[PDB]
Amino acid sequence: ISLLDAVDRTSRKAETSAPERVRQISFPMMYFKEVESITPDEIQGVRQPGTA
Amino acid sequence: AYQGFTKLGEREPLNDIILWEEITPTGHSRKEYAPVASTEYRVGEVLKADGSKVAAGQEAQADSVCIVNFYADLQLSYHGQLKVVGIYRDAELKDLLKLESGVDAAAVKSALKAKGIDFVPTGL
Repeated sequence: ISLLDAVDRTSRKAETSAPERVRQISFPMMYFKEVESITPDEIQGVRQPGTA
Repeated sequence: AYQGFTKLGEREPLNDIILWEEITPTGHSRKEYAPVASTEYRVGEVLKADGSKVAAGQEAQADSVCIVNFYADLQLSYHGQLKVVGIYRDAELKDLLKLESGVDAAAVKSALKAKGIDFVPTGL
């Protein structure tokens, strides 16, 4: 928006306003992956901490 | 008085000279000037490009005809507006032109005719 400029009455001149402005955008997003594995060699023979 | 007579003044002409004009919303035949200093404007006088009147010899300029009564000393106008405006494009007007002195009318009218201004014969 802007302020109107004064014009004289007899010379019937006027003012106009600029139109709107519309654009477009897009968004990419991140992907996360996590892998873990359980193998019996990490369970066999191993001792539970805090237990005799 | 001490001369036996006092005149309070002829009334300045009104803006009745316009008969037909383009009625575009922002004004097609109306052009806006800026007063030259100490210059008195009345409706019906032919104006040059730089707001000045057409003198003898320079009939070819003839940019427009005034349609307001501007008063020079107080810098205001017939209707209280800071600018002087004239008809400069295609329109039909009564031939109640005010021409300075020496300015023939045939050359002035021909210059105005090339710009689209037509003069309806008027009569009294």
